[PDB]
Amino acid sequence: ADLSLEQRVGQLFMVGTDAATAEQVTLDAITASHVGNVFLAGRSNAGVDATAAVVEQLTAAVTDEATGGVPLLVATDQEGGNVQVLRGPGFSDIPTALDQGALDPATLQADATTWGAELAASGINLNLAPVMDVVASPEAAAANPPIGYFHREFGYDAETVASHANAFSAGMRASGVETVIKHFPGLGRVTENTDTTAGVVDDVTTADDASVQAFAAGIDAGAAFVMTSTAVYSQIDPDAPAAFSREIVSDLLRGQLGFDGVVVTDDVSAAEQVQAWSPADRAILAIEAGTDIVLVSADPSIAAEMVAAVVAKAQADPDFAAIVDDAARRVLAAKGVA
Repeated sequence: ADLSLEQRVGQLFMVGTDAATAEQVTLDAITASHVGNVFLAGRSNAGVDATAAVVEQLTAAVTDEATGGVPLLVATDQEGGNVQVLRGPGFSDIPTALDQGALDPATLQADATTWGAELAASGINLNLAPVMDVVASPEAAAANPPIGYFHREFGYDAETVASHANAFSAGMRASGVETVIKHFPGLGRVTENTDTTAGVVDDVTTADDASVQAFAAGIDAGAAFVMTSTAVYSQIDPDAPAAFSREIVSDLLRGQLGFDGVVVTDDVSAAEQVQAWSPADRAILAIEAGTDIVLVSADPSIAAEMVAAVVAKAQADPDFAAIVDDAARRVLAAKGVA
């Protein structure tokens, strides 16, 4: 499969649709903008069959003209507990990751195999989970708005987090669903939420942090996708949101930690932390940092103009074009495509 420039850029985006409807904006993003991946957003109670029917409409938009026949990555947020997009008939009520952390990894892996089978039956093949963020301690947990507050952490040290998230990943893969470990280099220690607040700075997480050790164990155990944080990490790179940091994404994650797979941004569409940048610059900066998939979930209406901006810069700028081409190659390889 030899994709056009437009189609290769299209592979570097993941555009949201509401979990209960194949939204026209998403369908257009695939057909007119060649977007190659989708994400089911919100909280749906419709159940497995209704979700499969949504996904079927989305995958029906893959054509040779749309994506060169390349199939969609179809993702959702199925962590469990406070973050379970897909619920209802045929779906388990998945416990919080914190509860999952109290299970023998063997038991968690078995339960995650079940959870994965439900995802796969509804047409999902990528889970944006497990969370491998490490929260400092159970007493500090409530003070951490994205992870701790919501019980999305598996535990409070690298070993516990590693053994449970890797168990979760293993069961997920055993049912045909790849995982995305998140959020590198670790979101368990910020005191504000990047969704709703800007200028979020983590002042304690270093490259030696337990969370970075957790991610390493995720990568060593075979992780194929990693999602990056948009927080600013004072002790690693204070000059940019992590997702836009060449140093964090390429030198630390790909270089030091040796990750060869696909790097996914946290949602950059509506998260307050990155609204200071135009949608076009969010995409461009992510990609230049070493990102392979720009997540545009909450507000899919801006996907079209981001795609166009990334195409136009590839046409004008040979260094960025070469970066784009490497990214598309990781994405096609994760999809098993030549």
